[PDB]
Amino acid sequence: DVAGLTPCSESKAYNKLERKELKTLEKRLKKYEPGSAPYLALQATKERTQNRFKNYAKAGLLCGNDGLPHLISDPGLALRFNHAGEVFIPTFGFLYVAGYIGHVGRQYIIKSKEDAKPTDKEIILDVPLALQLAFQGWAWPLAAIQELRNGSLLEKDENITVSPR
Amino acid sequence: GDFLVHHAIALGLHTTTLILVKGALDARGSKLMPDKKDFGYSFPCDGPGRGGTCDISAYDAFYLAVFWMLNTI
Amino acid sequence: KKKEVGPKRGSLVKVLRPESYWYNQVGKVVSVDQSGIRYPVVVRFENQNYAGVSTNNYALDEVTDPPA
Amino acid sequence: NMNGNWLPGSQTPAHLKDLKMAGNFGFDPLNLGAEPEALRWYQQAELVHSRTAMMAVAGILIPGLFTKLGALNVPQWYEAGKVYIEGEGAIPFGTLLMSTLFSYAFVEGKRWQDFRNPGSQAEPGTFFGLEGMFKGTDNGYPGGIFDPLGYSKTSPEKLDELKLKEIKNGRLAMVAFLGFAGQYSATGKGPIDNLADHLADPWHNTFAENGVSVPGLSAVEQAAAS
Amino acid sequence: AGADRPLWSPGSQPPAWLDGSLAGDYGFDPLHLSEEPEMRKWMVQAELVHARWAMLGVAGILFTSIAAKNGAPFPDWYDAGKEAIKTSPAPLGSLIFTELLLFGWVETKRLYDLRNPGSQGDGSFLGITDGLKGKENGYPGGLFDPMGMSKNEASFKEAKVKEIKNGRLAMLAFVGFIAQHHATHKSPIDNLVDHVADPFHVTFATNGVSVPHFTEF
Amino acid sequence: MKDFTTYLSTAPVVGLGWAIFTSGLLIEINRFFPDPLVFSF
Ligand code: CLA
Ligand code: CLA
Ligand code: CLA
Ligand SMILES: CC(/C=C/C=C(C)/C=C/[C@@]12O[C@]1(C)C[C@@H](O)CC2(C)C)=C\C=C\C=C(C)\C=C\C=C(C)\C=C\[C@@]12O[C@]1(C)C[C@@H](O)CC2(C)C
Ligand SMILES: CC(/C=C/C=C(C)/C=C/[C@@]12O[C@]1(C)C[C@@H](O)CC2(C)C)=C\C=C\C=C(C)\C=C\C=C(C)\C=C\[C@@]12O[C@]1(C)C[C@@H](O)CC2(C)C
Ligand SMILES: CCCCCCCCCCCCO[C@H]1O[C@H](CO)[C@@H](O[C@H]2O[C@H](CO)[C@@H](O)[C@H](O)[C@H]2O)[C@H](O)[C@H]1O
Repeated sequence: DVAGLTPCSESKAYNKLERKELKTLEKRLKKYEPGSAPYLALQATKERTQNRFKNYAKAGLLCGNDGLPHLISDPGLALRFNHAGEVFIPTFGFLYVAGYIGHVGRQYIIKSKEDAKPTDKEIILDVPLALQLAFQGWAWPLAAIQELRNGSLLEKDENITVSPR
Repeated sequence: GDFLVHHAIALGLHTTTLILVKGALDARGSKLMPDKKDFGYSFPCDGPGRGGTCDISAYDAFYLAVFWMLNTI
Repeated sequence: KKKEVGPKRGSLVKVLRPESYWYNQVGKVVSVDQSGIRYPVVVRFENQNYAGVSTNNYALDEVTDPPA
Repeated sequence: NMNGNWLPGSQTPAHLKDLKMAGNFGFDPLNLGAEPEALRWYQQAELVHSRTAMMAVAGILIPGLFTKLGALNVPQWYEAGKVYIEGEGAIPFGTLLMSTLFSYAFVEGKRWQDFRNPGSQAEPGTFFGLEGMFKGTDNGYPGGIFDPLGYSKTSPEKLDELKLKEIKNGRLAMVAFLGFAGQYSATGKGPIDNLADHLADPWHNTFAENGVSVPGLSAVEQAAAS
Repeated sequence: AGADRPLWSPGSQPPAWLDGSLAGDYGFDPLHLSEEPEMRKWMVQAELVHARWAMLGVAGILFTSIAAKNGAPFPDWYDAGKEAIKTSPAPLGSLIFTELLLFGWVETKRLYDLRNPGSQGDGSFLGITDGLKGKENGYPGGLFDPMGMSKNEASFKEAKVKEIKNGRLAMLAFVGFIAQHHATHKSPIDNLVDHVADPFHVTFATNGVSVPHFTEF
Repeated sequence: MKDFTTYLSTAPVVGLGWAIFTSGLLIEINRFFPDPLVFSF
């Protein structure tokens, strides 16, 4: 009941939206014979709509004055009101995947800059090396913070090209 | 929707600020144009040399940021 | 002249010229002029500039050993 | 040398090939233990997580086995905290949580201080005159009152054998506790009940028979049975 | 075993990487696969395991179909899995994952013997050193060869040639099984007795499939 | 073959392969888990 938002299970406009979608799906369904492929496709669409409307309920979702679900944003408020999985956990998973991609790219750049003509390796990928680094990045945050600790993650400003003042 | 449009406003402010401070900080020099202080504030370009140098002055950065400010407002 | 005017040929050098494209960058010494010109140290770089060139002439005071 | 190979025919990492380490099997495909100090921190973390694992697994299994036999009447691990909170002389959950968390803060601050500087807890006149026995022997093996029976005061080969046994039962306890959590989340019953179900009906009771562990397997079973 | 050997087509030029040393080397590679030696040994291992499973499956299918024709209550090779899991004490799901569990060990050992030859026979698996050592690339021997007729080089070579030829014939047999079961919806032995009953009429052109009929005139 | 393998080792081919793999993974996830919005089991 936070932010003046009713839960989707106890909401009123949520049910109106569900009935409206089921009504237009049934209106589209009534134009076809029961033993037809469009009938089966529309029945599958109606079943998916009902399952989505049921699964959006009984999960702590809140909607305000329109039946459209709202996402609780602040952690702590989301943690104490069963809304952590709305945005708190998805950004944790996204940060994991984004750090995976960044660490794999960093490892490929560092390992490809060692050999002669690194631009050829950049534009013609070493597929076994890329796949080896792809399956070795499952522990990207530990490795990243350890390179931060030993200083190999950062480059000294004396060795970095600097625009004139 | 109010939160989404406020975040879009924040995007507009941040991008216009980015253009304006890129123009201001690189006004007197840059990697492409180290001697930008000797060419004044409002000069067209340096020609097609070094890959192309159009809209390199801080005045042109301001003139792009006018578009971005118009979009933000 | 005793020894040489500039650094060892083929050795890595770091460019201290601020207006140069390769400021704080490492290049290889191709040749050092012994005549006494203003910029005798010829440095070749792996990464080309916006003009597409990769070699330049620098004086003695704008080249140092690369830090490690 | 090395105790054994986790994957025969695979290239052993260089940092683990010549390493004289207790319980080493070259299982670093991600090369996390490349640095020696990072290897020391990972070794200490493995030791603490292992001791965690065996303490929790023993507390889950032995009272659970006693209750299965009928000698004890304690509940299973997934509701014991719930019933203990609802006791008639029950300390509140927050009080116990913060008190034993503060006690952990004390021991773990001591552990961090003796890791970042070995033997630094033996500073004289610090802990009631008992600080002279707080000096650690090796990485993750403090000794002293942590080993009052003196079982580690033996031959070095016996010490390495004991360390290998400790880390092997520790890793077995990690996978055991992970299995406890996973198959309680899947089946919804105790670990002894799951063992009894696997013993009575091995084919019908497994991880693959339920759609929680592997989604979509029940649909394939229904399609095959149709 | 090379040079003037019978090729896949007379007058063809054999590839440089196909010198006839391998079993069944007829110089047949339009797509230039197995050019690299590592990819060549990968292809040899893949062909060998596909061949062995092809002859195993084809022999099982033929045995079941022959017994079904003779009178044993055996279903067709197609849709046999349904009645199999109907009568199996082991349900599906557990069965496939059980097969994967006792298959992963053998597949891991095969893969790391292919990548590292002789590395399996080091006593790591229950103290087995002389056994589990690959005599050739895709030919382990040892515990998989209890009777030692592969000690002679000539016998080993002719056995390799016979194995790869029967394996390729088994690939063709499995493809034929799938094709004429999709065309006739009958057992392969049923197709065989139909072909030997009326050879001049019962063929691939009279099943209503394969050759389409549009005008019927 | 190795010339063809280096051709597939070029950036657009591996980019197409990655795009196909990621699109197929996301599409099969969305098909077998219809309309995911709330992280619950
Ligand atoms: C459908 C889901 C979805 C999609 C498609 C995107 C798409 C995108 N996100 Mg977003 N994001 C999402 C959900 C999603 N996001 C959610 C749910 C959260 C949590 C609330 C975030 C939080 C987030 C952040 C914080 C950032 C992005 C960024 C990006 C963009 C580039 C990512 C990148 O560079 O490649 C993958 C990543 C790399 C190649 C380099 C790794 C860099 C990552 C961000 C660092 C991760 C480790 C870091 C130390 C953790 C702290 C982060 C720091 C901001 C505090 C891209 C347009 C980035 C962006 O736009 O930058 C301009 C960015 O900084 N996203
Ligand atoms: C994997 C390589 C890699 C890494 C580690 C970084 C890291 C960074 N970039 Mg860069 N970037 C990259 C590739 C990379 N970038 C590419 C390919 C482009 C061209 C599109 C850019 C364009 C770019 C801009 C324009 C900006 C950054 C910025 C940043 C910083 C913010 C973090 C972030 O996610 O930005 C967001 C990054 C992106 C949205 C770029 C994503 C591009 C693709 C989708 C990722 C490529 C992954 C690569 C193919 C993986 C190779 C693996 C290998 C095995 C094949 C950070 C230092 C920002 C900055 O300066 O912050 C301080 C900034 O303004 N980057
Ligand atoms: C950047 C903004 C943004 C954000 C945050 C989202 C987020 C979302 N949208 Mg939207 N969308 C966007 C942009 C965005 N989209 C755009 C630009 C378009 C137009 C092209 C759409 C069009 C669109 C449609 C039409 C639909 C969505 C849907 C969704 C949901 C997808 C969730 C999902 O697939 O399950 C979660 C999926 C995952 C977590 C993927 C798993 C990946 C991890 C890494 C695991 C990897 C798999 C595997 C285990 C890895 C190991 C194996 C591997 C080695 C092979 C989510 C709420 C769908 C929905 O349900 O809406 C609510 C839907 O119907 N969106
Ligand atoms: C401490 C611990 C658990 C402690 C649990 C406790 C106290 C729970 C409390 C209770 O239950 C009791 C006791 C009794 C109940 O009445 C009450 C409750 C409240 C329910 C687990 C550690 C558990 C630790 C685990 C499982 C660690 C696993 C680590 C793995 C798998 C690492 C693998 C790898 O790192 C390698 C080795 C090499 C890399 O290259 C690759 C990867 C894969 C990264
Ligand atoms: C046909 C085949 C492979 C054909 C490959 C060809 C033509 C390749 C040609 C080329 O490469 C060359 C030469 C050279 C290149 O330059 C060009 C190309 C063109 C690329 C493999 C079959 C391979 C066939 C195999 C492995 C068959 C396995 C069968 C099994 C396991 C059976 C199991 C059963 O389950 C069933 C199905 C049903 C149950 O009733 C019974 C049981 C027994 C349970
Ligand atoms: C690319 C990787 C994709 C994921 C791995 C491969 C696919 C594995 C199977 C995925 C689907 C398994 O199905 C599992 O989730 C479905 C998601 O709607 C749910 O499906 C079940 O409930 C739905 C309503 O909620 C009904 O419409 C379905 O008819 C019913 O089967 C069940 O929880 C379970 O059947």
